[PDB]
Amino acid sequence: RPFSDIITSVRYWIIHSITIPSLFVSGWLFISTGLAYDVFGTPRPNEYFTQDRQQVPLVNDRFSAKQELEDLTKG
Amino acid sequence: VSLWERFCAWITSTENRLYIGWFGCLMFPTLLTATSCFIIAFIAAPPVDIDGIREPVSGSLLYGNNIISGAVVPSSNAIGMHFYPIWEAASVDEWLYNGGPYQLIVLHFLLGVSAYMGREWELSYRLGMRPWIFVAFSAPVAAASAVFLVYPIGQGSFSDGMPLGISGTFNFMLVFQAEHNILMHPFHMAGVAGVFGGSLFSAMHGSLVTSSLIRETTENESTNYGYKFGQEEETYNIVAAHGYFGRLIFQYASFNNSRALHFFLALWPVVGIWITAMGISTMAFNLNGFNFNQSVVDSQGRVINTWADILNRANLGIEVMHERNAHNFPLDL
Amino acid sequence: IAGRDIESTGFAWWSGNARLINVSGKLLGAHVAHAGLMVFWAGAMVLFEVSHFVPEKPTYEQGFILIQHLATLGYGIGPGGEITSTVPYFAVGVIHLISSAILGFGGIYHSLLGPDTLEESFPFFGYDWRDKNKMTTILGIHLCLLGLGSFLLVIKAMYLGGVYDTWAPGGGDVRYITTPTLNPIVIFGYVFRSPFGGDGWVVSVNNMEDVIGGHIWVGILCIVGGIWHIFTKPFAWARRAFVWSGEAYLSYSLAAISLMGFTAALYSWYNNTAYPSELYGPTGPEASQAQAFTFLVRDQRLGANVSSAQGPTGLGKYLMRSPSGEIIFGGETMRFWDLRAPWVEPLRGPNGLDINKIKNDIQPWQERRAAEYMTHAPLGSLNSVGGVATEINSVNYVSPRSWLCCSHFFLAFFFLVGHWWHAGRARAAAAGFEKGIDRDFEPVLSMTPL
Amino acid sequence: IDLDEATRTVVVDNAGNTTVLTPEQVKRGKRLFNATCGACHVGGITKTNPNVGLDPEALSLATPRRDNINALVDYIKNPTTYDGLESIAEVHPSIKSADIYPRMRSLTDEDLYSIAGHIMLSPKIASEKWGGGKIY
Amino acid sequence: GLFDLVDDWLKKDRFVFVGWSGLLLFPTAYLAAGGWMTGTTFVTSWYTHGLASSYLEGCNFLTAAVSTPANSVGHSLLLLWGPEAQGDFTRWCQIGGLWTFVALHGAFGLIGFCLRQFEIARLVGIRPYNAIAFSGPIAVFVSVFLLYPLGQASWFFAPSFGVAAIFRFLLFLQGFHNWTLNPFHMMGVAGILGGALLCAIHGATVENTLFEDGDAANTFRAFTPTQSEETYSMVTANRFWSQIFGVAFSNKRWLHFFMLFVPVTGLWTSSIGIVGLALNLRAYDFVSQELRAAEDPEFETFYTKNHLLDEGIRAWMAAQDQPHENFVFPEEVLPRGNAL
Amino acid sequence: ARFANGKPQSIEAKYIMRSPAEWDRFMRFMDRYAEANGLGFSSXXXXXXX
Ligand code: CLA
Ligand code: CLA
Ligand code: CLA
Ligand SMILES: CC1=C(/C=C/C(C)=C/C=C/C(C)=C/C=C/C=C(C)/C=C/C=C(C)/C=C/C2=C(C)CCCC2(C)C)C(C)(C)CCC1
Ligand SMILES: CC1=C(/C=C/C(C)=C/C=C/C(C)=C/C=C/C=C(C)/C=C/C=C(C)/C=C/C2=C(C)CCCC2(C)C)C(C)(C)CCC1
Ligand SMILES: CC1=C(/C=C/C(C)=C/C=C/C(C)=C/C=C/C=C(C)/C=C/C=C(C)/C=C/C2=C(C)CCCC2(C)C)C(C)(C)CCC1
Ligand code: OEX
Ligand SMILES: [Cl-]
Ligand SMILES: [Fe+2]
Repeated sequence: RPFSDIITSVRYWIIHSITIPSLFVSGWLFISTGLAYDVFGTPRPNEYFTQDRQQVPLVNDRFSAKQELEDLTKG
Repeated sequence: VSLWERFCAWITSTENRLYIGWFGCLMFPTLLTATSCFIIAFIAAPPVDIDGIREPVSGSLLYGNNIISGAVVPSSNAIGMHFYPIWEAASVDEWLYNGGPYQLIVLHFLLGVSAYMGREWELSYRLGMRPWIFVAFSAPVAAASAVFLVYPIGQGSFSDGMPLGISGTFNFMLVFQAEHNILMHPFHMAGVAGVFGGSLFSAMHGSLVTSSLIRETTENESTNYGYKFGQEEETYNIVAAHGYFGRLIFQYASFNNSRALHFFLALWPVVGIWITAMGISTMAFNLNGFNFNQSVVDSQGRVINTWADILNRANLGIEVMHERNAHNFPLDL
Repeated sequence: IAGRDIESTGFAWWSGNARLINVSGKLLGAHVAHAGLMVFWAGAMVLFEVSHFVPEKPTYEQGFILIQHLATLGYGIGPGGEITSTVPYFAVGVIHLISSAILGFGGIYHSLLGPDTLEESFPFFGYDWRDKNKMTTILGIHLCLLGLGSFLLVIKAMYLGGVYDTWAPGGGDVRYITTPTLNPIVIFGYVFRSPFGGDGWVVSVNNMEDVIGGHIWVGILCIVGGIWHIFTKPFAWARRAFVWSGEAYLSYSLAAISLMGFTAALYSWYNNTAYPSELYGPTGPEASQAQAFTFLVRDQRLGANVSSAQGPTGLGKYLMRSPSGEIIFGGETMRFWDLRAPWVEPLRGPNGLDINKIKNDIQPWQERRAAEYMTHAPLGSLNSVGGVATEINSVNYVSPRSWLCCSHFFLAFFFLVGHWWHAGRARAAAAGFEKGIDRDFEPVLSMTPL
Repeated sequence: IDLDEATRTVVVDNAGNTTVLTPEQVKRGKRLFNATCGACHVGGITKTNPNVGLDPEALSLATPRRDNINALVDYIKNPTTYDGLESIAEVHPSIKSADIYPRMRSLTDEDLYSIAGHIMLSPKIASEKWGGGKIY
Repeated sequence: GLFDLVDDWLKKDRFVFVGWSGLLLFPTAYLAAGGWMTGTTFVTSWYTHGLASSYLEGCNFLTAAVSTPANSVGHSLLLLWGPEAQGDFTRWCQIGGLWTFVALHGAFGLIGFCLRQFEIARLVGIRPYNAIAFSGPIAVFVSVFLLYPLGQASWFFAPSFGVAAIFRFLLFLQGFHNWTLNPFHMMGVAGILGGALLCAIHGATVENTLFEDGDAANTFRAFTPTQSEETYSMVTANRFWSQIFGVAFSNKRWLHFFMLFVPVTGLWTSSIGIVGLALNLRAYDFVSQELRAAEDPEFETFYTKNHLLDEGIRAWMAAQDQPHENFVFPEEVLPRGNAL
Repeated sequence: ARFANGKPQSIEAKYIMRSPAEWDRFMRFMDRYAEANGLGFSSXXXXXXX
C-alpha cells in the first residue's frame, strides 16, 4: 500500500492519536523523573564536583575500573 | 568587404583550433602575462618582506626552496591595499623587495578567469547550445576571487591574501582557522558537504553507468572500444541501472528523468562552492563561526569543557604564534 | 486556467512567475505588491527597534540597523551622537506601515481583478517589450522621479533642518550645509579615481559638502537624462548591440544592482562621513588605530619617550613613517595609515601625526573615544558572541557595519549570478535555441572539421 | 556541588566582616556586570590597561585595599589611581562622571552592591581564571 | 530443501531488498545508528576525557559526540561482559565502551553493505563496479577508525563520533603529524576535488547540450525512461570542450569510468597515508631546510612558519587534550610570540 | 600612487597617447558602420538589417 493512502486514512489517525502522544509523554517522563541520570550514569549539574574532590574524576587503571568509578562516584 | 568586418569574422570564427571570440581578446594576453610572470617569479624571485617588518621571506627555487615550500609571497604589509604597479617603484629591485609580482599575477589572473567565463558563454552562443556552463564555472571563480581579492579588501592588506604556493596555502588555512574559526561556520560545513556529495555522486553515477554497458565487445579488447563516436543509440541500459539503484535503497527514492539526474549532479557541488565562497567573503568582514566557549556550566558556576573548548585551545595555540614579530599590542584588530 | 498551468504556459510551478512575462496587468500587480512588502518591512522594523530601544547604550550596541539612518538624516539626535527622543522614528514607522497597507491593496487588486493585459483598455500603460520608444519613455519617467528624490535629499540637508555632520566644529551635530561644492572636477574626481587603497573610488567622500554637491549633480543628471530618453529614440549604434526583450532588461538591471550592492557593502565598511562612527560604531581600521593610540597614551603617562622607543623589529612601536613619508602609528596598524577620523584629525599636521600636539595637547575625550572604539571592534561571531574568536562569551555584540557589509556582499554576488543566468537565457531565447539543439539542423555538423 | 551558603559569603568591609549574597543578587550582578563592565573587563582582566587587573590579588595590592565590597562600591562612587594619589573620574566610568558616561545615569545603590558582590564572588567560584587570561 | 525456500523468500521482491547479506547488515547497522543516537543524548565523557558530550548536559548538535574510551584502558575490546566492565551497563557506558560498540558494529554493517551491493548486482545481472567504488569509504573507515588507534597508544586517540570531535581530530593530526604536508593527503584532496569537478562539469555539459525533444520551456518533461536515442549531442559537447579547454572526451564509457576512478583512488591514497601516520612515520620535516635555517638566523620560508604554528598548537593543546598525562605547563614555559 | 587622479593620467603624454588607440578603433569601426540613420527592425533582438 502506498504511503500517501495510509497517511490520509482516517483509521490510521484513529490509531496514531493514542499511540504517538503517549510515547512522547513517556519519553518526557523518562528524564523528568530523573531516571535517565541513573540509567546511564551521567552526572547531574550538581554532581560534577563534590566537597572532597575539586578536579576531573579520571580513571587511571584498567582491570580495577569498576571500583575506581564506584569510589569517584561516591557522593 | 571592409577590414573590420573581415577581422570580426575571423575573431568569432568557429573553425579555429581554439576559439578566440571577443572575450578572448581579454583572456589571452592577460592570462599569458600572468603565467609568464608566475613562471619567472617561481624560479628567480628575490626574498620579499611580507609583514613589512624588514624580515624578508624567500619563496623562489633558486633560494633554497623546493616545489612544496616555494611560493610567490604576497605583497608587503606596509603597502597594504595600495596599488603597486611596476612604474610606481623607483627601481625594479625595490618592486621585487615589496612583492609587486604577487599583485601583478593576482590581478591578471582574476581578469583572465572572468574573461574565461565570458568566452565559455560566447562559444556556447556560437555553437547554438544552452548557455549555462559558465554559470557552473562561476563557483570556482567566486572562490578564487574571495580568497585572492575580497579577503584582502576586508582585512585591509594584500599581505592577507593567499600566497601562490603549497606551504603558503597551508599557512593561510591555518591562520584563517586561528583568527576566524572557519570550521564552525555553517557555510564551510555546507561546502564540505557539497564536495563530499560531489565525489559521492560522481563515483556512484560512474559505477552505475559503466556497470550497465551493452555487450558489444570481446574480452580481449577494451570495454571502451564498444562505443563509437557519433552514435545514435544509448550505449548503456537505464532500466537495469535504475532497477539496481531502486533495489539498493528504495523504490520511491530514485531518479528516472536522466535530465533531472544530471541537473542535480550539476546543482549540488556548485551551490556548495557558492555557499563556501560566501563564507569566506562574510568572514573577511569579521563575521566568524559559532563560539561555544564555556557554554556548559554546573550548578556552582564552574565551567565544564566541551569539544568546542579544545578547538578554542588549538586556535589559541595557533594564534599566539602566527606572525610572531608583527604584533605590538594585545588585540589583533 | 489559461495562463496558470504547465500546459497552457510551458512553465513549471517552481518557475511559475515566468508566466507573467507577456501579461501586463498581472506583472504590474506583482511589482506593486512587492513594493508594498518593502515598505511594510521598513515600517515594521523601525517600530521594532523603537520598541526595543534602551537609552543607556549607544545605538551600535543595541543591534539596531535603521535608527542610524534616520539619525544621520538629523532626527532626534543631539551633539556628540546622543539620542534625545525617539518620536520621529515612531512617526516614520507608522507612516510607512499605512502606506504599505495601501500599496498592498493596490497590488492585490491589480493582480487578481485587474485586466490581464493593459494594452487593450488603457493604451497608455500598455507596452510590448519590443518597441523602444515606450521602453525609453518609462525609463525616462522613473529617471525623473529618481532625480526628484535626489533633489529632495539635497533640499532636506540644505533647508529642512540640516543633517548630522561628524566633522562639525565642536563635535558632531546637526548643521545646515550652506555652501556645497559644485565644481564638476572635484565631484567627478570621485567617480573617475582608482578603487584601490588610498583612493577609495566613491567610498572616500570626506566632508558633507561633497555629499551635497554630488547629490545635486546626480539629480541634475537624472532629470536631464529622464527628459532626454522620453523625447528621443535609441540610436543606431545601440540598436544592434542590445537584446530587446523583457528578460534582457531584467538581466541589465540585475548586473547594475549587483554593482550597486557591492558598492554599498564596501561603503558601509570604510566610510565615516555618511556612516558616523557614533552611530554605526568604529570601522575596521578605526578600531586598530584606536588601540594603538590608547596604548601610546598609556605608555606616555608612565614617562616613556614616545617616538624614540625602537620596536622588537627595530621599526618603532609607537610612531613610524608611511611609505610616502607621513608619520603614522606603528605596529601592524601601519596598513591602515590612510585613516581619517574626527577624533584623530586634531592631532594631524601637514607632515602627518604632529609630535608636539601628542606630547602636550592631548584631550581626555579623545582617550575615552579611543578606549570605547578599541573595546568595541567590528569583531564577532554568527551567534554574536563578540570579541575575538578565542574569547569567552560574556559580552554580546556584533557591529552593525559587519552585518550590513556581509549581508549586502552576499546579496550583491547572488544578483551578479542572476545577471549571468538571465542574460544567457534571454540571449538564447531571442536567438531561438533555449529549448534544445534541433536534431535536424545541428550547427556542429555543418562546420569544418578540426 | 551547588552555589551553597558557604560559597556565597564574601568580605564586606576592611575589618573583614563577611556578608552573604542572595541568589537574586548574584544574577542581577552577573547581568549588570556583563552589560556595563563586560566590554572592557570580560574575564576579570582590564582590556585597555592589562597591568591593573581585576583579580583579587591585584585588588589586595591597590591603595587603598580594594578586596571588599565597600571599597569597590566607593571606587565606583569615586575612582582613584592604583596608588590612590588622584582621581581618574574623567577617564573612567563612575557616578562622579555620570554626565560624561551615560551608562551610570541609572545605576542604583543595590545595583552597585550587586556588581561589587559579583566581582568579589566570581574568583571564589572559578578560583584561577578570574583575571587569569588566555592561558587559563 | 529447507535452504532453498528460505533463499527464495530472502530474494523476494518487495519494498526493500533483504537478501542473505541483510542478516548481518540490518542488525549491525541498526545497532550502530542506535548506539550513536543514545551516545550523543545521554552518556557523558566526564570520566574518560573530562568533557561534557551529550544533549542531557547541554551540548548542541555541533558539540555532542560519542567519545573514545579512557586512555587507561588500552586497545581492549571493552566488551560489556569483559573484565573491564563485568556487565553493569552504567560503568560500561561511563568508561567508554559505547565507542567500541558503535565502531565494531558499524564496521560489520559496512561489510554487510558491500556484500549487499555484490548480491544486488548478481541478482540484477550487472557488473559489480559499485562494490569496487564503495571499497574506498571502507578503506578510509578501516584506516582512520581502526588502524590508526591500533598503531597509537590506545583507542583514546581515535576520532570520536561527533561534529566538533572530528574537527578536534583534524587539528590534532595537523599539529602533531603535519598531516597537510604528507603527499598521500595531497593525492587524496586532489582526487576528492577532481571528483567534485567532474560531477559538476558533467552535469552542466549534459544539461546544456540537450536535444529539441519538446515544445515547453521545462525540458525535464521531454524525457522518457524507455528511450533508445540519446538525449544530448555528444558531438557538440566534444567540439565545445575541445575548442574551449583543448581536450575533450569522445567516449561515454571512458568518461564514466574516469568519474568512478578519480575519487576512489584519492581515498585509497589518503588511507595509505593514514596507515603510515599510525606508526608515526610522518612526513614532518625537510632536513635540508631545517639545517640551513639552524645554521643561519636569516633564512625563512612559509615552511618554517608552519612548523612554528605546529609547535604552538601542540604546546597549548596538550594540557587539555591529554588529561591522563597530568601535563602542567607554567606560563613562562608556553611558547608565545610577541605582545599578542 | 594614492594621489586620487582623474583616471590615472599624470602626464599629458599618457592621455594624448591613450587617445590614438581608442580613436584608431573608432575609425576601423566607422569603416563598416557609416551613413546609418533608420532601418528600425522592430523585433525581439533581431538587428537582421546590416
Ligand atoms: C512577492 C511575491 C509574489 C508575487 C507578488 C506574486 C504574484 C503573482 N503570482 Mg506568484 N509566486 C511566487 C511569488 C509571488 N507571486 C513564488 C515565490 C512562487 C513559487 C511557489 C510563485 C508561483 C506562482 C505560480 C506557479 C503562478 C503565480 C502566479 C502569480 C500571479 C497571479 C497569482 C494569482 O492568481 O493568485 C491566486 C492566489 C490566490 C487568490 C490566493 C492568495 C490570496 C491572497 C492574494 C494572499 C495575500 C492576502 C494578503 C495577506 C491580504 C492583504 C490585504 C490588504 C488589503 C492588506 C501574480 C501576479 C500565476 C500566474 O502566472 O498568473 C498568470 C501562476 O500560475 N505564481
Ligand atoms: C529582481 C530580481 C529577479 C527577478 C524579477 C527574477 C525573475 C525571474 N526569475 Mg530569477 N534570479 C534572480 C533574480 C530575479 N529573478 C537572482 C538574483 C538569481 C540568482 C540566484 C536568479 C536565478 C533564477 C533561476 C535559476 C531561474 C530564475 C527564473 C526566473 C523567472 C521565474 C522565477 C519564479 O517563478 O520564481 C519562483 C520563486 C521561487 C521558487 C522561490 C524559491 C525560493 C528560494 C529557492 C529560496 C530563497 C531563500 C531566501 C533568501 C531565504 C529563505 C528563508 C527560509 C529559511 C524560510 C522570473 C522571470 C527561472 C527562469 O528561468 O524563468 C524563465 C529560473 O529557472 N531566476
Ligand atoms: C548478526 C548480527 C550481529 C553481529 C555480527 C554482532 C557482532 C558483535 N557484537 Mg553484537 N548484537 C547483536 C547482533 C550482532 N552483533 C544484536 C542483535 C544485539 C542485541 C541483543 C547485540 C548486542 C551486543 C552487545 C550488548 C555487545 C555486542 C558486541 C559485539 C561484538 C563482539 C561480539 C563477541 O565477541 O561475541 C562473539 C560471539 C560469537 C562469535 C558467537 C557466535 C555463535 C557461536 C559460534 C555458536 C557456537 C558456539 C558454541 C555454543 C560453543 C561450543 C563450546 C565451546 C567451548 C567450543 C561484535 C562486533 C559487544 C561489543 O561490541 O562490545 C564492544 C557487546 O558488548 N553485541
Ligand atoms: C498577489 C499574490 C501574492 C502577493 C501579495 C502581496 C505581496 C500582498 C501584500 C500585502 C501587504 C503588503 C499588506 C500590508 C498590510 C498592512 C497593514 C494591514 C497595516 C496595518 C497597520 C496597522 C494596523 C498599524 C497599527 C498601529 C498603529 C497605528 C500605531 C502603532 C501600533 C500599531 C503598529 C499596531 C502572494 C505572494 C501572497 C501569492 C500569490 C498572489
Ligand atoms: C552622489 C555622490 C557622488 C556621485 C556623483 C556622481 C556624479 C556619480 C555618477 C556616476 C556615474 C556617472 C556612473 C557611470 C557609470 C557607468 C557605467 C557603469 C557604464 C557601464 C557601461 C556598460 C555596462 C557597457 C557595456 C557594454 C560594453 C562594454 C560593450 C558593448 C556592449 C555594452 C554596451 C553592453 C559622489 C561620489 C561624488 C559623492 C557622494 C555623493
Ligand atoms: C546502543 C544499545 C542498544 C541499542 C539501542 C537502540 C537501537 C537505540 C535506537 C535509538 C534510535 C534509533 C534513536 C533515534 C533517535 C532519533 C532522533 C533523535 C532524531 C532526531 C531528528 C531530528 C532532530 C531531525 C532534524 C532535521 C533534520 C536532520 C533535517 C531536516 C530538518 C530537521 C530539523 C527535521 C541496545 C538496546 C542493544 C543495548 C546495548 C546498547
Ligand atoms: O597579516 Mn596575516 O594574520 Ca589578518 O590578523 Mn592581524 O593581520 Mn596578520 O595578524 Mn592575525
Ligand atoms: Cl599592532
Ligand atoms: Fe551521464
